Amino acid sequence: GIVEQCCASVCSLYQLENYCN
Amino acid sequence: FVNQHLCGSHLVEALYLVCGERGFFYTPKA
Repeated sequence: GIVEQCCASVCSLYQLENYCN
Repeated sequence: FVNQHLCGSHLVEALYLVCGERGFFYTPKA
């Protein structure tokens, strides 16, 4: 699942969520 | 839109309410 990919720093929302953004 | 500044459990818990009808369908775990 996507949730890991921005649990590290600030990002673009595409690293935070795929479906609810 | 713009998003919840949250990791992990708190993110997917918020997606149950915020995403209204379809929550967080995901990859299986075996």
